[PDB]
Amino acid sequence: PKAAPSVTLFPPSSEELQANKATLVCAISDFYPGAVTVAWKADSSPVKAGVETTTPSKQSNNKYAAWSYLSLTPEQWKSHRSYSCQVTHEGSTVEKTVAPT
Amino acid sequence: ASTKGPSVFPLAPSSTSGGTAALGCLVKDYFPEPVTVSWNSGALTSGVHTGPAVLQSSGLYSLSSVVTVPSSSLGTQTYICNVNHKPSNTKVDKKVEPK
Repeated sequence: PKAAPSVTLFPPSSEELQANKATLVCAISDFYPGAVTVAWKADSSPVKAGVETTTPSKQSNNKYAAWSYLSLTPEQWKSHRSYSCQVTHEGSTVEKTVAPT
Repeated sequence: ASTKGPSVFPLAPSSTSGGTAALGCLVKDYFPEPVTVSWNSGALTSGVHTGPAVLQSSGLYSLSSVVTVPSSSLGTQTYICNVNHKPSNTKVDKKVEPK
């Protein structure tokens, strides 16, 4: 009994970066059962600093959804070629990647 | 009591798969709970994923809301998230435009 997660990764907004802050938002939805692991990569290196992931909640689609946030400095963000949010669900992983504008 | 109203930032559509785009708002660094989020003053309800908040190490909360819309609606249909943080008597209506 399984449904794989849909994942959208948002980079920091221009407005947030101008305010000297940065947050990556990984929006996770449509999965079952309701447990996931979220791992973040800065280029290819694993990062846990500044990460907060919610406990999955049931949606009106009867499937689970969750969020993961990565907080970093604008300088950190701009120093990498990409960041990735990797969502592991029942042993398989859906990964999304974003890059500085 | 001590309160802090949120900083709201757009999660721009760019985030598009098979003719559907995901867009949203990030409600950052507020205290205490709760915040509420609507879209287009309650006109947009379908396919909305909102909350729960995360408690950051700073002791402040953040929350997001993301909606999946048709990609054809972008730049035509305005998308505004309506964020209310009653504890600080703050409301923010953030327009979310394509990047």
